[PDB]
Amino acid sequence: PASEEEFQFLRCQQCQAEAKCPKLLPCLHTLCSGCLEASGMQCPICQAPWPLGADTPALDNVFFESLQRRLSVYRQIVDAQAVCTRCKESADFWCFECEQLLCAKCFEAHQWFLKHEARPLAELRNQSVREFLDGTRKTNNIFCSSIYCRGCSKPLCCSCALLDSS
Amino acid sequence: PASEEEFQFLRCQQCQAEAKCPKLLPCLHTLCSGCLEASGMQCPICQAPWPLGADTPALDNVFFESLQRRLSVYRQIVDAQAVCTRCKESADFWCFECEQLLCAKCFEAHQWFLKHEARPLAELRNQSVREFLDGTRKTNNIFCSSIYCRGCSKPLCCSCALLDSS
Repeated sequence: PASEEEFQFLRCQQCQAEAKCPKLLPCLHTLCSGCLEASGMQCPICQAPWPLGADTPALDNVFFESLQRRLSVYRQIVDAQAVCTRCKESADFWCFECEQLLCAKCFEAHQWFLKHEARPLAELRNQSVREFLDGTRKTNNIFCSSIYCRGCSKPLCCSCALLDSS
Repeated sequence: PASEEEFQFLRCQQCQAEAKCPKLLPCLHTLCSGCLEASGMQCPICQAPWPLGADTPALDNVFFESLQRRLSVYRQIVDAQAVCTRCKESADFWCFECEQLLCAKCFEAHQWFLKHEARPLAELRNQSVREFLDGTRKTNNIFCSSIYCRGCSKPLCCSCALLDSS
């Protein structure tokens, strides 16, 4: 399994992320990428350590999709698509062209902001970089209501400067 | 000519750059990308408006290769390779794997800093994004003596914060 090694690089749990440690975050402190996953980013409930189940490997909660959006921010600035890593990731059935979201409402929000960051099927198959460059230059949009952040719920080029910690 | 349109996007003159205007620069003010090309970035000589010839379309001067390095910074953070745009760009004969430099000494410097940002032939042919992601995560190096800047002549993740204007 060639592309299977892409996540074995970190033994990721049904997710994909190239950076083992973000140099900055909207949360309190920079730590191992799994630290904010081991315990919810902003969830004060006893479910924050996901004793009942984690959302990123399988949809569990809307607030725990904050982790999904956190990973999706990095995948938006530069996309380490899990589909190329794992074409079986299409089991979600690809409701929309943007990755690292679920329940169709984060997708609908990316649409509301006309800020899809769509990874087309041609991009999912990893055969081109022209569309990648297009999406990259589009990372800085000129419309609103640059890339989404749930805390403020608005496009922000890098909410790391905000330190939202919603 | 499919890939020929990539530079016709801006009618570029024997060069490649996706951003028609950098949102920030090490120079004085943000302007059209051609403004700093019409007149040298830091050259006070009467040759700054390249009446004798421009360096970016064809090697003319070492100080005018500051433009080459400026474009190469953007192409390093995200690479709009002219080779995919124009496979004839290999006429340089590909002395080394990094693009947007000449005279082999900027290349030797990228090597000195163990900071090649090499675009392998597999990447030149535009068939993969895994090596791109590798080089991207390597954009932030852990060695020195992150990406080169001639003014200080040292790796800088974004010399825009420095406003070098050497």
